[PDB]
Amino acid sequence: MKTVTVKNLIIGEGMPKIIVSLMGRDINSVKAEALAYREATFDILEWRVDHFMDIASTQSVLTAARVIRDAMPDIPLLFTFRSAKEGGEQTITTQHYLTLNRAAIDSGLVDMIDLELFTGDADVKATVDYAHAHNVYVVMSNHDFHQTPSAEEMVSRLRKMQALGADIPKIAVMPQSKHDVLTLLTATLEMQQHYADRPVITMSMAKEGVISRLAGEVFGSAATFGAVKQASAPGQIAVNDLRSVLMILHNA
Amino acid sequence: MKTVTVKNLIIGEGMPKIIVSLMGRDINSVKAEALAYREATFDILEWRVDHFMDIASTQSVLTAARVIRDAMPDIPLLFTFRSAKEGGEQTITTQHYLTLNRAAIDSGLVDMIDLELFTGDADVKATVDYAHAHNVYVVMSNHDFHQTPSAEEMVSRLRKMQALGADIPKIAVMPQSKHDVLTLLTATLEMQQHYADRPVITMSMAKEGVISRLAGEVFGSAATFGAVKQASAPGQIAVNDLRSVLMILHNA
Repeated sequence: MKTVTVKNLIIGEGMPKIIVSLMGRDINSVKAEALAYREATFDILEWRVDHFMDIASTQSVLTAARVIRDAMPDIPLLFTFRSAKEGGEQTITTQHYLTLNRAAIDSGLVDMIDLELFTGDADVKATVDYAHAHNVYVVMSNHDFHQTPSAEEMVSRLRKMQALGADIPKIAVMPQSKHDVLTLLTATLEMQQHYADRPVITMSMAKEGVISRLAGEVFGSAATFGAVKQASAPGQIAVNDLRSVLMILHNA
Repeated sequence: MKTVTVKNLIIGEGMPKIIVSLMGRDINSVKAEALAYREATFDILEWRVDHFMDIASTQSVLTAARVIRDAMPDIPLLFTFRSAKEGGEQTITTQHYLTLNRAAIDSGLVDMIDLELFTGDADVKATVDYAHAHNVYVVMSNHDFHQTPSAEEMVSRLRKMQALGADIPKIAVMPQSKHDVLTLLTATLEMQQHYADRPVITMSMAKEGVISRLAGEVFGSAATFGAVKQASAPGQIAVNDLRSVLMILHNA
């Protein structure tokens, strides 16, 4: 089990790390959000690039990335364009998606990039290799916003990500029942115990899957996602509440 | 699903109820503990009678029960003699055990009694019937301090308790691995979804089973156990910490 060290954060050891997501449609809203978020305590900042309106311009995207980086110089920054197929906000071509991740990698402004496994094995492996050559870590991901696959299916998908070179495999699935939540925890534990040689992020969405966000230290998920202040919809947990539950579980 | 109402507490609805256990070797230590515990917030007080040294005298036991009741007149009080076979502190004959539970039932000082399922089916059913005739609820229990039985075994034991008339079936088992924790949660959920027509208390012990104490609202356990202030050994959770995690999970 190889941990992942980014800036002064060690992923895969100790309590699960807290990721928060920043979402702004343009440079001014990204800046307002970055200044608000630096007054919150969290471990990793994810920038959800699919919410940005001017994604057609690589320079616009990099200018926004710089705004975030100047507001929070020491935070690990994860660049994520979530495709519409996986719940993202906009559809873009495979070429443009790969261009944006490469521009981000080249900028030296981000520490990690999110790569969707279903982008295609050749393109995924090529990008992973490009990232690695530039000292950028890769969060390889997959999201099923509709249902929960079987435990065997989830473990084989996670193993496939490890085979393609992911630094950190990630899977997020939607529960249709409480039983589906147990399936996600089971698959997490199977990965932890027998196949992972690196940190894995797993999560069951919505209100019924909230426990998956709190029990990562037990079953093996290295990071979790929380909301900056004000949790709005069912199933979101504000970062301070999330942090208090993770410390309680850790010191029990 | 029939809930259980004791004093103004409804067991089986809303957040899991918090039980704390009081442990004193004699009348003066029981009184000192009862005065300390009334400055803590919890829902049900369990009196662990097997820690009391003068169990040979029914009158001594009832005098102590009165000390507790006068210190906390409105709290639901559960009378529990835990046998040494199930992790208790002293061994007593089946006759004496049944005598003590009957004296407690007759006193009108306690609201519920704990009855170990393995006491023997005829004696268990007789005591359950005696309790019910005196408006006392029965927590029917079973504890495996060594290992975790299979999910099928646990569900059939819980179903057997429901068949013998338990108001609230309870099972506590020791995990030998993280997998054993998932088994306990699975058995809880199976009971919840298909066989329980009453509240069920389930718990996985020790540090590895702590999550079972926090996720009852999700998988179906109606109560959990916490420590009054100062958690001492690994795996105990202080009641205020436990309460904060249960409210966070409930309002997510």
